[PDB]
Amino acid sequence: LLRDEELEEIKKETGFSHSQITRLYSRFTSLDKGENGTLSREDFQRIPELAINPLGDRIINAFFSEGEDQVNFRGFMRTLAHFRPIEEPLNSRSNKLHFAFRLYDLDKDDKISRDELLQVLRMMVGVNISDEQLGSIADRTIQEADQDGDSAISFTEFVKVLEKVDVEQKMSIRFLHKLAAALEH
Ligand SMILES: [Ca+2]
Ligand SMILES: [Ca+2]
Repeated sequence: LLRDEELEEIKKETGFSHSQITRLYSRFTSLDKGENGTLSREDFQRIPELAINPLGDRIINAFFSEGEDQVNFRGFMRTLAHFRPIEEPLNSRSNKLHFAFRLYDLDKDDKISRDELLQVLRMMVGVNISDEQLGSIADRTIQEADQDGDSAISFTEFVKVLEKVDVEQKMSIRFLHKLAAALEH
């Protein structure tokens, strides 16, 4: 059972209401198959909405900090705070875009390489996008973001290229809004 001081601190750290947090704890609780107060990666497969998504494994893996194979409710709620609709909080443009950047930056060297970009594109596009056109999408996308000529995208570049775009209305970002709502509801 979630203690009230725990609930008040989450509320302040994350921006979820008392009510939202209570609902998410119950979802946390139903997902905890080992009844040990934490979730493993495999536990996240019982969120089929997440798991079936093309970036599912990546989104899930992102709940786990380096070295750790179990996430607690606090860790869980902190990650979800990145997914909240805007309305520096954890759902700020920067924090939210950093979560997204992290989906692409598989080796965590803080740059998206051409290959890393290709791997996400291959996961997301439809049946009729050719390997050739994949190369051109990856190259143009790098071209548009790259301002220091390393042919890789840094976080600043990733953010810059979206500086005057409404991130909040992007489909992938709206997935995250939807996910957080469905976990709660
Ligand atoms: Ca990288
Ligand atoms: Ca660059």
